[PDB]
Amino acid sequence: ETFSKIRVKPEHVIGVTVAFVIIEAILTYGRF
Amino acid sequence: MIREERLLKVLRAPHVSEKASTAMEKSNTIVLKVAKDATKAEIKAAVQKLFEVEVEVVNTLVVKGKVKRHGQRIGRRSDWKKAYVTLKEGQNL
Amino acid sequence: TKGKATVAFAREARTEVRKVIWPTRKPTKDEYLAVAKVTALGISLLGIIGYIIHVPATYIKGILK
Amino acid sequence: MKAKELREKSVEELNTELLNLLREQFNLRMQAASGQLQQSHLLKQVRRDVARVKTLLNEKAGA
Amino acid sequence: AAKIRRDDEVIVLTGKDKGKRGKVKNVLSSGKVIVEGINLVKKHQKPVPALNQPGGIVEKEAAIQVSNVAIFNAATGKADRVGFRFEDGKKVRFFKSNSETI
Amino acid sequence: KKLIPILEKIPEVELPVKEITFKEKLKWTGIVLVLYFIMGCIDVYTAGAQIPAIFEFWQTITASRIGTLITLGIGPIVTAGIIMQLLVGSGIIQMDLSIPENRALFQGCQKLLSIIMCFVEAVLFVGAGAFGILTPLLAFLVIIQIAFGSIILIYLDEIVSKYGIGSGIGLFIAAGVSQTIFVGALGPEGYLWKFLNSLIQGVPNIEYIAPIIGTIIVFLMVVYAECMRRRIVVNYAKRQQGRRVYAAQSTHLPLKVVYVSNIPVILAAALFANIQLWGLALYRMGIPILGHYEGGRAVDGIAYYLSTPYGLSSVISDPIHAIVYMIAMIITCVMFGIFWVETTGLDPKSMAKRIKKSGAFVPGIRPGEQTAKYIEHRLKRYIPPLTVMSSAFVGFLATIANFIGALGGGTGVLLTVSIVYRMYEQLLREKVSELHPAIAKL
Repeated sequence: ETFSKIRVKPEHVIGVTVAFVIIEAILTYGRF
Repeated sequence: MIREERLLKVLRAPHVSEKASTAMEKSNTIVLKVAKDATKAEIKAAVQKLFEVEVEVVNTLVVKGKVKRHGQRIGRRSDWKKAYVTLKEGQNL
Repeated sequence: TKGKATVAFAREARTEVRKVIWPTRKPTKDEYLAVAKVTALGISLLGIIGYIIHVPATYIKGILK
Repeated sequence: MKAKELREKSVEELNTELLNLLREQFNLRMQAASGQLQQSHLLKQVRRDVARVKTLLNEKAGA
Repeated sequence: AAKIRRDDEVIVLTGKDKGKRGKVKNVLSSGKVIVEGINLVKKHQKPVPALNQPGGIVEKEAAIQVSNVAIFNAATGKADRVGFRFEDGKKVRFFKSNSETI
Repeated sequence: KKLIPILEKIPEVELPVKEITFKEKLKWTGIVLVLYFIMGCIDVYTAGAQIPAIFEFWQTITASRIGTLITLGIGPIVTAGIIMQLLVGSGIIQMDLSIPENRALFQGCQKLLSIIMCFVEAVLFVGAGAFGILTPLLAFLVIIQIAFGSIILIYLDEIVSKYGIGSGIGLFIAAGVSQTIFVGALGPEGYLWKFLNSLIQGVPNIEYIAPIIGTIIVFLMVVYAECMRRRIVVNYAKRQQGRRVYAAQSTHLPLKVVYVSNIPVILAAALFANIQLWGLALYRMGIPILGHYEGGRAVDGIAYYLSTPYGLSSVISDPIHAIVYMIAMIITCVMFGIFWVETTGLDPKSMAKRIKKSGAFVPGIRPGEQTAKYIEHRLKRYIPPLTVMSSAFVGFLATIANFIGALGGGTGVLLTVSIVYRMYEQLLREKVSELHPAIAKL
């Protein structure tokens, strides 16, 4: 198929996206 | 008393399938089960009230080659027509 | 050129074929209601799941700017 | 059994015959010849309908 | 006549179907009738021409006896002999002893 | 040689060979679905809470919500797909993708460029004054966040594309448009309630129900555009003959048409999304080359004559604008349809011949009603219109769907309805033939 060497489990990119959600949800909102 | 609607009731089926459907069932030239003696008349003038075709060649042929309809049982062939006319138009579909 | 003419022509015959697709009923509006139901059924789920999150989420983004 | 129609006169039996005997195999028994019937039952009363035309012609004397 | 009908709470007396009551959804003429849900049975769902051919032995309704049956009557579970010919624009059964359609 | 070393160093989702149940596929689609909507409801870290209006045009096609994490949406992924269809489709690069080499190099290159567009579009957005504070520190921080959320969507597409139901990119657009409607009608700014409140307020306002009505007319119009009956049986069976025994044939039909010419009009609308973006970006940070703006959107130039009229009602004030835009969109749709001939399309000739080896057998009847060749044509009459030949028509339909106007976009409704229909049936699809199939149609 695709000739990307790297293999990344979807669990990782799901959790990476949760990372960005928690980071910018509280970076922005919850100003303190 | 001058014509009859009786042979304006002539439609029984267009032929189909594999080879000979190509322009034989479409365009000019069309082949279809048409009555049983046709009439060569209200089978060219019932498409002259529908496509205005004075019909490039009105033909008939009763259709032949073996019984089936349970060909591994005994078969029955009732017999029918291919109109096998050539229409002079075919464009008002 | 003729390539424009043949493309022109194959419109007509394909539309001609819509003509004879026409009195196969295209079922009266039973066909087309079928697509309309299951499409609007689908647009409903995606939109409602987006509503339960988005409206209350801007209730919160609004109450504590 | 016993319990049908309304009887039909032979000045309008006329009109009936041009719709389920003629120009009906050009659209429904042409389209029997082009299938798609999940409404098989409709066809059976194109027959059994103009079969009453000529019953109420010979039985009732066109009445 | 027609001393029985689609209106019978039957319990069955033939083995493995007996003791299970219920209404006769629509009446068969198979010497069987179609009761809601007494009717299910094994079925290694067939592969004979035209089927899905599933992974497993389905259940399918199947309709039970009328040559060894009983109906819940007026307040009876019993049968006390049955009639037909009861009143009105109906034609209907009735029971003997309940004397009364049910 | 190519761009191989950094291409390798793009991550890619790890696809299983193990069972993914229908239950699992649906659930996986649903976790992604919720993650999408989540990112539509969290605003980017910007101290400037000020944002100067919206780009009304961009959001629909892009599947984005401006000022959120997914400001940039599926925009870049489309913008990159535009450029590959452009180059391989014109024959500027003549690639024959038949080999897994050029198939994979069409795709892997496009992914690599997808990522390039993610930041190029992110920088372009803030450059186009879409946040109104150009403090270079904070601007740099915002560009990071805007592009990364689009990167997440590249990866979330891949997840749905390998673990779920439907495509990511399809789903996200349908998601966004569906949500725009439900909220825009019934939400906390809901038009149905602005209307209903207006009724009660004693001054009935045709305006507040007016974009609601727009949507219904468009929804009905879009959905009666593949309803039709064509149907072919030449596929043969007879099994258990006798005509009340069961039946006796193999019983294929369509009834619905146009089915790979969609991705073309996605591209065509998206191209205009780029031009309105690119032109405004070039305007307030350089030279007007594509038009003159002011008031947010275009007012002049190539960019005006290519702008979309929609939003709540028809624009009849400018008839030449409508005529040029309409002609422009049609020909743009013809263009990506033809590049959907020259790079990634659909087959008829041997799709023809695919079926006849056998029909359906009792076992016992050995077909030749189907003829293995003498069928190519049947196919080549059927397909297209499925890569072209309603690309024109759809681009037309989409354009006039905007001249009426609708909420969620008249064209966005048009794409959404279609995506939803290929989707819906996928939700349903699995259940019947895992009893081993319902059969006898060959």
